[PDB]
Amino acid sequence: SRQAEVNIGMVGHVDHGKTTLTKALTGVWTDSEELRRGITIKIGFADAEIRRCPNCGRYSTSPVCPYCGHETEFVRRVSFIDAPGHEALMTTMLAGASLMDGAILVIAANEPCPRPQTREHLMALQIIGQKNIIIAQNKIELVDKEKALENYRQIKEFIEGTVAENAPIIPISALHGANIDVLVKAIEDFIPTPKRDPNKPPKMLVLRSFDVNKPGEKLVGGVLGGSIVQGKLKVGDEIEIRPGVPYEEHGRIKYEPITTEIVSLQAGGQFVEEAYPGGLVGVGTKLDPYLTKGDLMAGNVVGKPGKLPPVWDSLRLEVHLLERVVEQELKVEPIKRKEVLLLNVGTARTMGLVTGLGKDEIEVKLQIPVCAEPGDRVAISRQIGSRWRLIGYGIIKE
Ligand SMILES: Nc1nc2c(ncn2[C@@H]2O[C@H](COP(=O)(O)OP(=O)(O)O)[C@@H](O)[C@H]2O)c(=O)[nH]1
Ligand SMILES: [Mg+2]
Ligand SMILES: [Zn+2]
Repeated sequence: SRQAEVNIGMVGHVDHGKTTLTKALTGVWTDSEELRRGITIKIGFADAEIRRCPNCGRYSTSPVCPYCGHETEFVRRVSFIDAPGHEALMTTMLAGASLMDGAILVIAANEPCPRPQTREHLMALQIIGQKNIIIAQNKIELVDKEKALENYRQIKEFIEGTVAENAPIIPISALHGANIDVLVKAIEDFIPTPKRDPNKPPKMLVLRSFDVNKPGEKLVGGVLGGSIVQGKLKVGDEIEIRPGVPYEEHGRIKYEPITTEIVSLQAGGQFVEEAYPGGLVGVGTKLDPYLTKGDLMAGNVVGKPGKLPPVWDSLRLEVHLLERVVEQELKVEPIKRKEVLLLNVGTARTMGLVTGLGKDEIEVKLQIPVCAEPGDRVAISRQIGSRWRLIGYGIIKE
């Protein structure tokens, strides 16, 4: 209903203005929000209600027109995905393209076009085939007219031949809220709500799981927080969760898919009877809180019984390594047998042991099983020194 209809990724080089623009659009100038941010994926969702003024016709994200003061009309709710660092957003796009319906590429007008990070974010969009792009030429008030036009030409040159070739370039000042109405209008024109088939099997990627019952009769079942990427969820629905609950058998860890029932659904800031793709959805269940407490189910996948992707203990991956540009160490060394990698697929995260090599392929034994479909994309990271670094992605093969 009134919940977010699309997730918009905020991309661009660090310091160019992604967070400032997100706050300008969501109207957040205070405050924490650090409770709906992912754990397996360093992601945060922030909703905004796009509205249009009947009087002057300009778009904004406020019930009160910033331009004439008139009350605006509701158009659509959207959600912006803004992440802390470069590495984070990159991993997020490669592992969960199903989480983004479009993207706003922020490029600071007072910076040398182009910079490595910007190049890598566009490379990520290219890989996942995300073409609903809008470019925000930020900090426009910091440059003169000549430099502004020149920067525009460089961006244009830069996007030619890419998934962003058809993107509009909108000059703005995210900090001062300049020309924001033109950008909001562009979100409606270039990031339309996709025509989704509401009857495809439902599938939600669990981002978080909690026990809402307070410190110290509403001993409420466990709650799952996540993204619906296909179909829809409805109160009363019977759902299965995979891989499920860990248990020990003969000294080793196994996982038992678990079935429960949806008792409540929160989306757009309120309880609803049905939830769909777009923004975060809080799923209240009948599960024993002890099972969801402390994000024990983060990374799991939710769907209707008998209609979930398979669970894998090991993966055969068609590997595509990145031609890395963002401290030297650009050259990505080939993956060797016995190497331990970090894999991200959907909202799931697990280390993996390379057990075999093939033509543009690797076999990997997973530390923690994952629920995914053949063909799904997996972000691959290698430990460089003391930190994990993204080096490419793999496609699950049977
Ligand atoms: N002058 C000016 N500074 C801006 C503008 N937009 C963002 N900034 C500033 O530039 C810095 C980087 O912005 P931030 O939003 O944190 O962007 P991020 O690092 O891409 O996510 C902050 O100090 C902002 O206040 C703008 O339009 N004009
Ligand atoms: Mg930021
Ligand atoms: Zn108005």
